[PDB]
Amino acid sequence: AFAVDAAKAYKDYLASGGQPITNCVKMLCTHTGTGQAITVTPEANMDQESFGGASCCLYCRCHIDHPNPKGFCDLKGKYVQIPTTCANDPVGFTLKNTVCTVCGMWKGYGCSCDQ
Amino acid sequence: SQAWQPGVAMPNLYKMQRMLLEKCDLQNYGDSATLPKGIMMNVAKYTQLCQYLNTLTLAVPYNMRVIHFGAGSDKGVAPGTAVLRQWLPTGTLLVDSDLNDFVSDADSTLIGDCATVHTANKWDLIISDMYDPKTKNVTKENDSKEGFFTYICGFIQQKLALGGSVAIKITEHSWNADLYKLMGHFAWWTAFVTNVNASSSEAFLIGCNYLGKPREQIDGYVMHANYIFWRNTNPIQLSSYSLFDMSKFPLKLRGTAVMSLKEGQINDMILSLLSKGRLIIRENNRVVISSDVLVNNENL
Ligand SMILES: C[S@@+](CC[C@H](N)C(=O)[O-])C[C@H]1O[C@@H](n2cnc3c(N)ncnc32)[C@H](O)[C@@H]1O
Ligand SMILES: Cn1c(=O)c2ncn([C@@H]3CN(C(=O)CCN)C[C@H]3O)c2n(C)c1=O
Ligand SMILES: [Cl-]
Ligand code: NA
Ligand code: NA
Ligand SMILES: [Zn+2]
Ligand SMILES: [Zn+2]
Repeated sequence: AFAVDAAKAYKDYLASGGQPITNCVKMLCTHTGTGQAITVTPEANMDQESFGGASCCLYCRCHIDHPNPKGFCDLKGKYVQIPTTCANDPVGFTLKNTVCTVCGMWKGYGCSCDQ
Repeated sequence: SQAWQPGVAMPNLYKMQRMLLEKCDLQNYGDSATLPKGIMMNVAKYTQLCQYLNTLTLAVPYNMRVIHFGAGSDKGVAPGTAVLRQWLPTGTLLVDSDLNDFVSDADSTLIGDCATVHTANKWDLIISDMYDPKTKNVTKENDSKEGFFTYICGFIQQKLALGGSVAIKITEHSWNADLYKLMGHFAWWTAFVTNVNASSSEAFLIGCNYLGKPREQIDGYVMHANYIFWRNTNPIQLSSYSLFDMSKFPLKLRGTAVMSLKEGQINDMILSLLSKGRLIIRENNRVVISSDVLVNNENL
């Protein structure tokens, strides 16, 4: 029944004022892309930065197993668009937020399916 | 005008000299480029390298196979691999490797000395940023280095598809004479210096379109001396200008043709096509790799 909870541990570390994980790999791009959350190539728009996915995944960066039962990673081998206002903590961002399964934007940072 | 390029390539006339090796003395040694906000040196470096490779006649087949040695950083991540994956067509098989553990966007990653790395298949593009900082010793003579350079020369001769290309990082002290000699086995070659790292004796030795046999005979001791002569007499202005224009960055998926072929079948018309970036010669089977593990029981 025991299972380390890294997601929760990082959330609590951040709350307590800890420094966010650094050395997330930021890409050069046009910043005129689709704005979708997770893509096969950088797609940042004017309000986002694009990052190499593995470097923004808590589980990849901490050398722990991924939540998925098959262990698959959502971010590894792809690019994750992070709002520029949040790009000081890409790992925090991808953990806390979720991607609309319909339009592919971040729920709350581009997804207008709810309007 | 070179400040708007991604970097500067060795001019052909310097390649044709017969200089003696001198110490490398760069005017702007210690200076650094101003990078865009939050961009790492190694992302910028690899971006300019790929920007320069976009100007060459690279073969870009469907189901391209690329391997990247020296891909880990002291950060535990793989900035260069991320640029390569952005540059290469979607779906390109990308394998990377380094001596120490790191997390990467490559499709498969092998940890260990490069000599432990084995692959069944041939590759269309080989990138190496392998480098040992201890080779830099200004108080001792600067001789051709072996180590991973010996592995790289073997890997190229045995596992690079005809028509494929390489880019291998060297410096004033990190270099190998046979690697330069092997540049003469490509249809064209150069030493390319990124504008962001122009204050360093680093360069990427690039071989464009592998032919499997010498097109020209190169003395590698002499050619490294020629390289240092060029660097010593041609200051390069640090510049990050090319990083701000990524509209044309992606490698064009040329759909280059792949053929299996045997040594007797490589005629001059084939060699013509290889030289123009129009043909890749290798099997198209499954890509399988492995790394040797040394087994030891230290108990007693
Ligand atoms: C200049 S750093 C690489 C930085 C990395 N390319 C990046 O994108 O940020 C040189 C790397 O080469 C590796 N290296 C040196 N000698 C090696 C060897 N014999 N086999 C495998 N890797 C080696 C080191 O572990 C080191 O990470
Ligand atoms: C790899 N590498 C270089 O490329 C380089 N280029 C210039 N320099 C310095 C400047 N120097 C002078 O001004 C000498 C006056 N007697 C000589 C060097 O100290 C360099 N150094 C130290 C280095 O290690
Ligand atoms: Cl020569
Ligand atoms: Na190629
Ligand atoms: Na050096
Ligand atoms: Zn992950
Ligand atoms: Zn939506």
